[PDB]
Amino acid sequence: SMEQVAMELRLTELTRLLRSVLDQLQDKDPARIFAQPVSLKEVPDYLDHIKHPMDFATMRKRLEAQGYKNLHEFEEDFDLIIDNCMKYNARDTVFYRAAVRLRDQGGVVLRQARREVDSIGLE
Ligand SMILES: CNc1cc2c(cc1[N+](=O)[O-])n(C)c(=O)n2C
Repeated sequence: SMEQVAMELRLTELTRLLRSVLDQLQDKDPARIFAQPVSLKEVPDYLDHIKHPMDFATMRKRLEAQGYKNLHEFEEDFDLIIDNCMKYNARDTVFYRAAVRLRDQGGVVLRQARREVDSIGLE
């Protein structure tokens, strides 16, 4: 149906916007601390602590499968990256502090993204 095609176009447009957002967020992580899943070789007990691991590569895979239906779902995964890190690592660590900085700098990007999704009507 034409309605189905229209819905699919909207999702493709949302995916394009979220791709730009993801690239911008990842730019705020120049150390690439959040680029890949936390290694279970370097951190053997990680899954005893963190029940829902997340990272930018995993988000990008979901993104390109058009697996984010709205901005909220995308933000939930971004928040997991940050929140997991601030639980596993102590305040004095380079890991915790990277998550704080990514959260702060990312908030700016996500604030305008919400405005764009609403205004253009992508969900
Ligand atoms: C980039 N590498 C990395 C990233 C981590 C991490 C451990 C490593 N590691 O290599 O051992 N932990 C515990 C963590 O929370 N993050 C975000």
